[PDB]
Amino acid sequence: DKLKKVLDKLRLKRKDISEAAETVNKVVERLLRRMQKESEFKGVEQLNTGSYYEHVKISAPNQFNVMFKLEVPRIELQEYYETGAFYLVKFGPLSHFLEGVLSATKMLSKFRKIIKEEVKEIKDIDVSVEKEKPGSPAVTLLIRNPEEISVDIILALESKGSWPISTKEGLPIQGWLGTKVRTNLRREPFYLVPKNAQGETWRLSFSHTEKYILNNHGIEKTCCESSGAKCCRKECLKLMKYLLEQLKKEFQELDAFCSYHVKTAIFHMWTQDPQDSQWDPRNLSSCFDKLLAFFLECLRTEKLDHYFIPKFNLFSQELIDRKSKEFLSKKIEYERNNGFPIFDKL
Amino acid sequence: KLKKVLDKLRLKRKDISEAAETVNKVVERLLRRMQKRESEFKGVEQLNTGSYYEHVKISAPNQFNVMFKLEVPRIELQEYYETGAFYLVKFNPLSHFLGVLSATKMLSKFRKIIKEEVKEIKDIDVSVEKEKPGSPAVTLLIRNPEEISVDIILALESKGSWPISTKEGLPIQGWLGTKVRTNLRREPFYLVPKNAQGETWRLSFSHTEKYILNNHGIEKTCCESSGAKCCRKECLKLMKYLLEQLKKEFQELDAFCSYHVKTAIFHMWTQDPQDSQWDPRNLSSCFDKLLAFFLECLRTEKLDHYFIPKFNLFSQELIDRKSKEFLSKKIEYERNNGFPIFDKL
DNA sequence: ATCTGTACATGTACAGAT
DNA sequence: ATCTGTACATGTACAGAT
DNA sequence: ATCTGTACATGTACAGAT
DNA sequence: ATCTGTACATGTACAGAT
Ligand SMILES: Nc1nc2c(ncn2[C@@H]2O[C@H](COP(=O)(O)OP(=O)(O)OP(=O)(O)O)[C@@H](O)[C@H]2O)c(=O)[nH]1
Ligand SMILES: Nc1nc2c(ncn2[C@@H]2O[C@H](COP(=O)(O)OP(=O)(O)OP(=O)(O)O)[C@@H](O)[C@H]2O)c(=O)[nH]1
Ligand SMILES: Nc1ncnc2c1ncn2[C@@H]1O[C@H](COP(=O)(O)OP(=O)(O)OP(=O)(O)O)[C@@H](O)[C@H]1O
Ligand SMILES: Nc1ncnc2c1ncn2[C@@H]1O[C@H](COP(=O)(O)OP(=O)(O)OP(=O)(O)O)[C@@H](O)[C@H]1O
Ligand SMILES: [Mg+2]
Ligand SMILES: [Mg+2]
Ligand SMILES: [Zn+2]
Ligand SMILES: [Zn+2]
Repeated sequence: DKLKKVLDKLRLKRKDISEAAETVNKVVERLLRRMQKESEFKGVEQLNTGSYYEHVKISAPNQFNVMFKLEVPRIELQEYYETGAFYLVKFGPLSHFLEGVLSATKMLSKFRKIIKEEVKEIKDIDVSVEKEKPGSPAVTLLIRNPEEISVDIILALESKGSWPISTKEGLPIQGWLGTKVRTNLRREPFYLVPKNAQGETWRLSFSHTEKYILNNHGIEKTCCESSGAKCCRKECLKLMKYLLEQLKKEFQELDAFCSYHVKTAIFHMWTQDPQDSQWDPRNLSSCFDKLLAFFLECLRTEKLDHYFIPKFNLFSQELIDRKSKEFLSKKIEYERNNGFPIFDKL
Repeated sequence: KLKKVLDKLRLKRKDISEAAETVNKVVERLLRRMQKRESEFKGVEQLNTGSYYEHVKISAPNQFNVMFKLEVPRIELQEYYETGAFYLVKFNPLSHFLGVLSATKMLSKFRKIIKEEVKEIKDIDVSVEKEKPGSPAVTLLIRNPEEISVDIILALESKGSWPISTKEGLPIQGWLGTKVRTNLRREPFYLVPKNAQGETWRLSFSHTEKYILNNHGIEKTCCESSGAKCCRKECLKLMKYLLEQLKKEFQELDAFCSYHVKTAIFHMWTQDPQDSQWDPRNLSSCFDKLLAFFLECLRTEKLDHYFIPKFNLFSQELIDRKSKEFLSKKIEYERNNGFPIFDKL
């Protein structure tokens, strides 16, 4: 098949993984030890997340996601204007970051300042800190090795209480992964990251939960195991990610779109079509096509609910204007009806 | 038919409540005594096991199994005459039970304590059953409701890798899968004071069997509220009842026990891993195929421990050929005559 | 002398390489 | 089909701290 | 160290619907 | 006769308090 050849292209090479991982691990481990010392972030723990650790990173091992998570007991959340995803956090450490509440930007700034200092003390490899992109929770490292490698170091508050009310009807896996899995997942802590949209607001993260789902994605426990049957769930994810990555390289009109949109859409599809047999590798083309059809409906109807926070619409008018969505619809529709020309590109 | 039989075997909510309330009082009191004193068993934790906690108890809530498990670091095990299941253990509180940790010595003190604490119970009708030699159990007989047996089982907990005799056991890769198997084998393993000799312990996987019983499907949703019911547990019940009824009648079958049936059905669940191979609509076929399987075990004199493949529960050394031929005839009869014994009281 | 946070020891799933 | 590198979970040894 | 509070899975009991 | 919906009961994992 055509799509199998595309995935062959997208497949990471073990040589590149080794070289990327070795450098990334040195930098991260060093940053993590620095957080442990008079440091307000003493106690932070490393949590590897995103595509590389989910085995859905494509083309190159050039972007890695890490959470430096800090357990903060006895906190109270206030939901910020019924957004579902944004909260203010309240209660001689943390002293410097109180603002009458726990300021995201103040904590992020110190976190960042420390990172930057520790980065200057690295003569072992070519690494700098990318200029801060306002509103973003990330502190991003740019490494030169062989190639360019981005590492987004994400500060995260860990709460071990029950998940916020806004998530009660989220994570609708009962028909797919089931009730025991859902209950167990919801006993895991939840995370808040310093993303604004205000300077004191945090955003929920479920990167840990998304990771478990990606690596435990079948209705059968043996899905993709050595004594089970391979599905094409991850492969569809990759193909869709690549379509967006290629389109986004070309078209500035698509700046508002990101990979989390496609991750969220495919979670919905995996819920809608829970049976492993609905993701047979022999049906890769049909499965990818049905994913595209689903995504086009999301754009057309201007609706893509957060998998974990049903009332939060990632495709609302407030986040992405209609024109951007019409633009992306035409572009997907085109690729779909012309043999995916863009998959040959570069 | 078989549905009517299961209706009969179904425990009543009323009886469960009353049984559980009394059992929990006694157990909790015994458990506090193992601590609050200082003992030698300070640190023991409660682990509920067996049929009641697996939801495969039949007829009445009249037998409960509990492990008082004790974490013991620096265990070295020596396999006792290549049995697979029996070990001597080597090594601080437990000093008085040693050159080797003696099962019977530890069991005796454990038992003595229990007996003393039982004498101090005036609110409940409860005594300690006469010791059955070789047995790891300390058994309580409770009366106030009806008769209720509680087997309190001493268990050593080791956090190391499982003994090599188990390496090829737990063959769930095609059923529950590799991630499940790996995780299960990261759990501790247990030794209980069952002799064979007075210093020997036996491996227990009651914790693992419990997880399997409550996580028994190839689909994650098997028997969940947004999944489909299978008849796996129902077959277990019917088979347990056939043996329980037969054992009531025939002294020839003293050597057989419910663990044999549990072990056999684990093998069947491995052989037939698909949930659709255990559709409730096929209860009769499923029960029948279980019987066929069990008869083959008797005929071939072979029923390997699910966790310890080289340990044959149906060896000549453990159960005489004649006992196995006797049980075969009796099962074969019930099977070909509409299970008359299921209508018995 | 004893205690412990850090690092290592062991084992295997997943996926890429042969 | 088999072999191998990375990541990740759990257990435990031990130099440095008390 | 132990105890309680929360949340939900696994049961059963029974009436109304199919 | 069976199935579904609600209520009523126990068990159990884990967090926060003591
Ligand atoms: N692991 C993890 N990384 C996150 C999370 N949120 C954000 N990030 C990282 O931070 C990057 C930027 O976050 P965005 O949500 O894109 O924030 P932004 O750049 O201000 O806004 P947009 O790009 O317009 O969405 C992401 O691409 C991730 O690398 C999270 O919950 N978990
Ligand atoms: N939870 C648990 N209970 C056990 C275990 N081994 C034995 N028991 C309990 O102890 C009782 C007796 O165990 P058996 O192995 O039958 O002991 P026995 O009477 O010496 O031997 P048999 O002649 O085979 O009956 C069981 O019915 C259980 O209640 C074990 O590994 N775990
Ligand atoms: N808008 C968002 N809301 C919530 N979580 C998000 C959001 N954006 C990203 N994340 C989380 O952060 C993780 C890392 O983000 P990132 O943008 O690197 O995507 P990714 O899934 O790693 O894919 P890739 O890096 O290959 O594009 C995501 O997997 C997701 O768990
Ligand atoms: N011979 C044995 N070898 C290993 N484990 C055993 C053995 N006999 C019993 N067990 C374990 O002890 C548990 C309790 O045993 P018991 O005889 O009470 O059976 P059960 O499974 O509780 O069923 P029931 O009590 O309804 O007959 C079993 O479930 C099993 O885990
Ligand atoms: Mg990423
Ligand atoms: Mg029992
Ligand atoms: Zn799969
Ligand atoms: Zn089932």
